[PDB]
Amino acid sequence: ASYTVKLITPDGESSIECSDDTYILDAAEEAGLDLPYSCRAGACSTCAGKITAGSVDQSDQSFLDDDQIEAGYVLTCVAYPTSDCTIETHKEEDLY
Repeated sequence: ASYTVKLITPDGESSIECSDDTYILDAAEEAGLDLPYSCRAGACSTCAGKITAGSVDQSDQSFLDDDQIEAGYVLTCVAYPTSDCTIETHKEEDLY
């Protein structure tokens, strides 16, 4: 399955295709976007984004708390799309 991922960045929106077995950060990088990351392992907030439509599988995430997850926050470095989705990027600074 190929999903359309609309990335809402501080500098503009860009829609990319992302396979069901590709992490959203990896898809973004292949498409030529420059999204933030550090550990690439689900254990920080550098790569945080926020889902505003659709769904992901981020079962390997181990930084976000349940309230953050229920608000739509996602660790892009470990999140596979499970539908077409819309994700706001560069959201680390919105976390508290």
